Amino acid sequence: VSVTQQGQAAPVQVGQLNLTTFMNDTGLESIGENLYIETQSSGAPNESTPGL
Amino acid sequence: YSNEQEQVLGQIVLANFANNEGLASQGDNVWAATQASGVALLGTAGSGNFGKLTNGALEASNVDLSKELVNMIVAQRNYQSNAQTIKTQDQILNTLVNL
Amino acid sequence: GKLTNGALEASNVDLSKELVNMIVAQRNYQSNAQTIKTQDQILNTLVNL
Amino acid sequence: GKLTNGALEASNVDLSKELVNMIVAQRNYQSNAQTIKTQDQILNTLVNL
Amino acid sequence: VMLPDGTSAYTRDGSFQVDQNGQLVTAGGFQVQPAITIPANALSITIGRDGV
Amino acid sequence: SFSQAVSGLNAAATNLDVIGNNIANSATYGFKSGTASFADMFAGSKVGLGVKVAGITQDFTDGTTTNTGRGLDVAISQNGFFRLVDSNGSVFYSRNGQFK
Amino acid sequence: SFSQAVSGLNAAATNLDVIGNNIANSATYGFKSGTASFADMFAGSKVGLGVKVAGITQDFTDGTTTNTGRGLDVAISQNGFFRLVDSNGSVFYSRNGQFKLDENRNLVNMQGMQLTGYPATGTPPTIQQGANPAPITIPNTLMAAKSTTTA
Repeated sequence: VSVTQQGQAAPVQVGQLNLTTFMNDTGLESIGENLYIETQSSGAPNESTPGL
Repeated sequence: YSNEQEQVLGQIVLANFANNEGLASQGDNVWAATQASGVALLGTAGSGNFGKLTNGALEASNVDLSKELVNMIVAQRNYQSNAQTIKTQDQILNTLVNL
Repeated sequence: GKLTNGALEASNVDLSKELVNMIVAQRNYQSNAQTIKTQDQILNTLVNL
Repeated sequence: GKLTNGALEASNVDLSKELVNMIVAQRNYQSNAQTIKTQDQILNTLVNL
Repeated sequence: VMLPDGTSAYTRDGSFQVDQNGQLVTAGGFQVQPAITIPANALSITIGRDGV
Repeated sequence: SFSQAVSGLNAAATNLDVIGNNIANSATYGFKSGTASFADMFAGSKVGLGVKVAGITQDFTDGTTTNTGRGLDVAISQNGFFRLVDSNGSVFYSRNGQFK
Repeated sequence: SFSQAVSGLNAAATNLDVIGNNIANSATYGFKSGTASFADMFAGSKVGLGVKVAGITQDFTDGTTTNTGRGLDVAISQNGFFRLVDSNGSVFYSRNGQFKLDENRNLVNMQGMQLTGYPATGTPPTIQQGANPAPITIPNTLMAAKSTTTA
């Protein structure tokens, strides 16, 4: 994620948005407000950068 | 000056970007350097890859109306054809709902 | 600069350039009218459905 | 400002702006009417059931 | 076309540009596999009937 | 999205008005021709939002010093503006040579 | 099926908007026509997600030079841009060549941006290519009364 400021004519990175994948995304306990929590049926999440 | 002398106050500096089409238009007819455009790469107006100036002249709009009119016709036809798809989908869904 | 008595300067306006400028401006106006006509006709078929 | 004798002021109204504004207003009115028609149909379908 | 991950894809649309480093890329930042680089102070670019 | 069309229409109408003013003010001794100046606009995305007008520009080119006779008429062949004052005291600058 | 049709509709609308913007910015001097380019998008295989806009590109072909007279104007024959500076330190680059002089004797375009050029130094002043570009000033102060050195 890059941010452009008033001067310096060069974007400055403010961080990265890694995302986590699961072995079995079906077995995620679905709490409200569009949120999932991992359970025993879904493996431990593994994080990675997008596109890899 | 009236003393038959010439005084130089500097010279106009040009700029050749590494690649155009990466410059971001900023409202009025100016461009702002950014990524995909490189540094300004300033230089004199005489040599290098820079062009030769011509005093007392200006550039035209390099826009041809003949191309634009036919392009507008084609674009309008494409838009109408696209809207036909939405109309057909709406009719299909209405028929499915009514049963 | 110096002054010259008993003389008046002209209007520095030449009609030859003005006529062709009027013609090209008229053509530009017609083209923009066609553009707005298209922009209205495209919305008409969307609203009518 | 000083007065000018034997002269009158115009209406400072340009038809070019007025016609295009009228077209835009007509299209906006038609879109708003379409909204009312859609709401009426949405209510009729619900109530009929 | 050389994808960022490392593999190669194939395209049919020809609309090429130059990135900041001067190498010929496609619209989208992806660079051609042979890695053709356009030098600076280039008066004109010509492409023959063949690939040269 | 009528912004492009209406901006273009305004620019064309202004250009027509300038041309009409220039042609109408012909044969006027102390008159300088004018010309419109346009400029595109870009607010957000890369798609343009029309064209604005950047104010008219006069042309201070010298005319032709025609010899109409009499003595209460002076013409300027180079840079320079006559300075005049009104009844209320404000100062104006002009190039008209008709005096009495 | 509404997604694909809506995406196509938006792409056509963007194309029409670009066409209109090009057709309205005619008679502008430092203007380059722009065109839109589209690209499809497939999630996996056998599934189409419509179309998206892949950026708008401006054709930088030089326009027809016009003999408008005047003295404080200049047309660039080939690739090149004028470098201007903003009052806030920002640096812009332009192709239009309409120049004028403001109250403090600075070369400024029609929008209120100071033209930048190589500063002149020395007695008599010369042109140096190693100096940082600065706003150009042309004051009316009289030249210094230099004495005779050699003949």
